[PDB]
Amino acid sequence: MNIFEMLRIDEGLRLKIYKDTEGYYTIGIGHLLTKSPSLNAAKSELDKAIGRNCNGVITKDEAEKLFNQDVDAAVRGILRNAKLKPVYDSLDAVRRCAAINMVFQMGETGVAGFTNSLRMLQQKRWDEAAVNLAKSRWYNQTPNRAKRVITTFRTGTWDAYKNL
Repeated sequence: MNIFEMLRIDEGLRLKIYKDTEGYYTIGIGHLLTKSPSLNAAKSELDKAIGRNCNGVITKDEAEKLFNQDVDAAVRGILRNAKLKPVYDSLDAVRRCAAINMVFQMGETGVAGFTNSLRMLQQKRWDEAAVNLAKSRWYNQTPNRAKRVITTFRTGTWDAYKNL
């Protein structure tokens, strides 16, 4: 398992514009297009992202390119963030993937707000971190995914993903 396989499981793959769990226009492997209710706005963002007139549909290669860019952006967001970088640097490789997963889903600023969880992770208090992480809108709104990510933080193993 690696971060690409992990997020591919969590986000799926759809080649036509769809709505994510929050009702936002998205495409590919969880590539958010816009939070605007306008499908036309989403199609414009798509065309800009891909560099051609897509009419709301992309190829698998294009989806994978956006995914590469998005994972890269998540990692860079972590490294540039004064709250996230020290925690990330303190983690082992598997737990780093859990961090990237969270940043991919909710953004750098969102994750940086998990102050108490971040401290517990930095302190390697895994069970306590897991308990704290679950006290969140994140967990309540996407519990199956949050549970997988949290199990990854708790154990430092891929146990929550391996069968998927």
